[PDB]
Amino acid sequence: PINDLRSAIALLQRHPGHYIETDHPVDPNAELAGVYRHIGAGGTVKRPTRTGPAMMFNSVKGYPGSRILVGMHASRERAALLLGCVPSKLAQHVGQAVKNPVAPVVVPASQAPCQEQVFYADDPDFDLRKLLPAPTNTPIDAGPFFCLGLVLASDPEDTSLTDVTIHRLCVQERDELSMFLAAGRHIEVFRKKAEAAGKPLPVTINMGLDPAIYIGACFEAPTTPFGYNELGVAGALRQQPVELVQGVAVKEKAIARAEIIIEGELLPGVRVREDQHTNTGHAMPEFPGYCGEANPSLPVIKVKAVTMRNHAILQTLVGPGEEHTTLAGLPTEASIRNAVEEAIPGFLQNVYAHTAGGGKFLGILQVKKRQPSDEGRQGQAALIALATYSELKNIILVDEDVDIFDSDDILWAMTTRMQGDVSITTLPGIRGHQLDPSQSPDYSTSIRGNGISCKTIFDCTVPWALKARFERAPFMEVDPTPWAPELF
Amino acid sequence: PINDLRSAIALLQRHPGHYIETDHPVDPNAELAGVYRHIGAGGTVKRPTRTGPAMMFNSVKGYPGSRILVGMHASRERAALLLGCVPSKLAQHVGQAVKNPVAPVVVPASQAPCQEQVFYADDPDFDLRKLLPAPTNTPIDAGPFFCLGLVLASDPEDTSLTDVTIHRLCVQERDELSMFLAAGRHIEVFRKKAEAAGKPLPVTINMGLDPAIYIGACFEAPTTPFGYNELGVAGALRQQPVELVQGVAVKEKAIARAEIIIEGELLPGVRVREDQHTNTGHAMPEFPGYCGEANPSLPVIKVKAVTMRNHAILQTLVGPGEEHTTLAGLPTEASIRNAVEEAIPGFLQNVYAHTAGGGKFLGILQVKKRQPSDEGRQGQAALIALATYSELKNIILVDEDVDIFDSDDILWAMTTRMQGDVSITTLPGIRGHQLDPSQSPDYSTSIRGNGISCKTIFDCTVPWALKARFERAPFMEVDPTPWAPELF
Ligand SMILES: Cc1cc2c3c(c1C)C(C)(C)CC=[N+]3c1c([nH]c(=O)[nH]c1=O)N2C[C@H](O)[C@H](O)[C@H](O)COP(=O)(O)O
Ligand SMILES: Cc1cc2c3c(c1C)C(C)(C)CC=[N+]3c1c([nH]c(=O)[nH]c1=O)N2C[C@H](O)[C@H](O)[C@H](O)COP(=O)(O)O
Ligand SMILES: [Mn+2]
Ligand SMILES: [Mn+2]
Ligand code: NA
Ligand code: NA
Repeated sequence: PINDLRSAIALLQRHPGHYIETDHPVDPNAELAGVYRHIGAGGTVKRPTRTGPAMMFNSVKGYPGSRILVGMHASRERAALLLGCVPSKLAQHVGQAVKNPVAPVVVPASQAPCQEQVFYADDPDFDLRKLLPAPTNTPIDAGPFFCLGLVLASDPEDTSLTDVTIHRLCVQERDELSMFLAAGRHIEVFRKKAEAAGKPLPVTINMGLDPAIYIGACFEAPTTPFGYNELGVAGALRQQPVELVQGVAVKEKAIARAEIIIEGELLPGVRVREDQHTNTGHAMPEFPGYCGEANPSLPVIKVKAVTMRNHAILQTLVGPGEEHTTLAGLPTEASIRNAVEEAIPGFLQNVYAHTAGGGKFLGILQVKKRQPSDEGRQGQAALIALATYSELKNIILVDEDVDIFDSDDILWAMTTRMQGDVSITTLPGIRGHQLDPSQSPDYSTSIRGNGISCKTIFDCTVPWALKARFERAPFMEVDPTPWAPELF
Repeated sequence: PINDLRSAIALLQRHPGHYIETDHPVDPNAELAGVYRHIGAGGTVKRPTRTGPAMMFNSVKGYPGSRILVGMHASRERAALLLGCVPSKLAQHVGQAVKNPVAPVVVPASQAPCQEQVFYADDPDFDLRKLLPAPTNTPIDAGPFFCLGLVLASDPEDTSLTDVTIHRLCVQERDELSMFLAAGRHIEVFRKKAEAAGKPLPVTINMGLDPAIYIGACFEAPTTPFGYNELGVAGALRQQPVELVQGVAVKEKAIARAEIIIEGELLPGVRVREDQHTNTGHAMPEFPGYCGEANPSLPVIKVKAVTMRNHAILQTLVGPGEEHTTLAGLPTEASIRNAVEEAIPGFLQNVYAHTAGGGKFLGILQVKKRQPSDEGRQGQAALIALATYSELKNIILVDEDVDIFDSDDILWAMTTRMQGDVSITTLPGIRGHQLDPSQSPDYSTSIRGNGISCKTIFDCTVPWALKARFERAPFMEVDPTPWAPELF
């Protein structure tokens, strides 16, 4: 029974290949991410790279007693194990959880291991940059980063409305972090409201969590509208409410069984340049695989306290690579699957938020045409996907005999089940995502501004009338195990 | 306080222009529809036609004491009057209704005006064809029709789940009607379960109702999925549970305040050709404005009793014209508005399921670009509309300074705010609707079968960067009343 990060690690150690440790000292500045690039980053990371074990660095140069874990979610197979289902059924499993959330509950401090140690920021010797290692991804990052900082915040007009979101946080001072909030983010709604009143917004930053919590948090509207506390998704995944705890220094709740907690306040009026201390002009790598530019004006979090377990693990990521694919892609699949199943019951067999799009840009939809009237519904399913997840860019439609998690098999369907002047539909001028650098007026005259795209639907499903001609060569059903037991 | 059809009529008489009566004899065979075609049929009806008053024919040739009402819903303004809001806010008023239904409530027979007269079909002289004047729309109809028959059935395995749907009913014998159910209709799921067990399914047909009941019943999935009693959308429009009565001859409930009830059972194994007595080859006019073909195999309702008020009004429609536009269009609008508001809050201003598409084929979306990032979201709204209502064919996008209910102003936006090689996106091969005769491989080589279409998005919104050049010419704001008092 997993209810925190260390019960999750215990599970991975029962499945060898999924978790390793090392005691060889590593520099959290750039070197750590450089090592894991070769070992488990995966995703859109610059080659050479691969998926591998989640990796724990026990010896962190400059931070004795600290230990850093990366890659916990950097594998679809690892994610399915931690959630307790088969990887091919994640879309259905996560889809049902978001439809039936279990609300979190408050517990006293006695059942909050996150509060075994309390460090107040008003101590003259407190220094966030000395207390926790904040690893960087590239040598040209804006500064030390926390990349799995699950921020928890509430509406200042109604404290029953809580939202939880991962945002990148750069360590700027002994007691300040910069926080990037994209436009339209739900916590940003809370922040703009507090700043409009000239008041700070209390926040907790929760790091080192049950993988169900990180995954469950990464939903967006309309699947989780404004007001939907995404912690309910984790509660449904575990059939156990997430436990919240009162922070020690801010008027906001914290995740009781987290490893590390930073309590702080979003200051009104204050803005800071993300790379003020390095002037690299860059923030950190983004999920499409390119380096993001430093943000010139970010709100800052004034740290009030840091609150940890004993021998606490600092969990972060590298790439963000395959870890981002899992965190964003599983909700993307769940959101799409729920929408298509509601509109066209029984039609959609599966969906893959492909790692080549970081779990956001590329959707592979697996459909099964059961009757003549299903012809023409494959394009409807693509439209539903595009309408459900506006940050999608391209859709590839395939039949139930194509393995959507095998990119070779996807390209096969694009080769023998596609005619370029028949099967490709382009939709110009649709708002997409700022971090796709090809979504620029410089790339296409049909793009009026940054983050607008042509979106393309590749229909690689066999036309209904031709299905008897496109049967894949049938090989005899055998159990191969007796001829090579070692390989099974 | 409107609880039924007579109270609804009473309100219309307080608004001159919306209700008229005639004592000049009329033949319910073809001639009645021929007259109302000129008076208020509207919609896709072949010109000359118009919207006008709801019309009560008090002298029905061959049926003394009967009186036929048509056109009750054949006007958006009249529907707005009957529901108590302004016509521009029906999309929002009905949208909030479907998302807050109020379940119906059972009532004893002493409070059921529908049962003031009872005619059991086991009487030797009972003849449905002499008892009620079921009018025909065209001389080539399959036979006499009831076109506002709200059929009420339930799951034979779960009595708790009840569905209500308008279906065209053709009087075939003295105690029999045929009923057409399209593929995947929700009541068809109940009948197929009944027929597969060799059991009849008891049903009640409710005619002459509060307009709120007819309108709220015409929703479709995924807005009102399978298992959603459409009764209660009416309950939300009236803030009043509609009242039910236990049937006098079948194990099913009827709407207590209806004008006429027909109690019957869908018979297992039996099928009839819809035009068996006419051999015209046609059923009746469909909502796109063409003649539907006679269905060769339809289930049969065996009438067990007919139950009606004193001086019962037979309510039906003609065209189906604008009456269908209202019944189908306002659920269409509510569904699209709810979906876009969930996905892009504040962006969509209004939506019109245009009468030229019968309330189903043509969607006019009125958006307001508020900021640079709203450029590219107009196409996203169009995708959401097409994903939400799969029977849509075309989308026209316009700004908030275009009156989407004025077809001249729509064509204006298509003339000065569109370039043909920029603003038009075509999506070939998407399933649409069988009753669009242009959705045929004979019309286009990209159409693989009947009811598949190219779907087209006309972006007639001003590009964000150009909005200052497209301001409509402003006139001094005056009160014109003193210069033309009689014109109000
Ligand atoms: C998984 C993930 C999501 C990040 C993210 C990261 C990851 C790993 C980082 C740490 C690698 C770097 C950037 N992140 C940010 C972010 N959203 C945002 O506004 N600012 C961010 O800095 N997101 C996206 C955000 O978490 C998702 O879009 C949420 O679904 C938004 O939820 P909301 O609707 O509640 O606001
Ligand atoms: C408003 C309206 C809807 C008709 C209709 C008519 C009208 C006036 C008529 C009476 C003029 C002619 C045909 N009707 C039929 C029809 N659907 C159907 O399956 N058979 C029909 O005969 N419909 C469509 C159907 O009622 C709607 O699509 C419902 O939303 C379906 O509801 P459901 O999902 O619960 O089955
Ligand atoms: Mn949210
Ligand atoms: Mn229904
Ligand atoms: Na969130
Ligand atoms: Na229905």
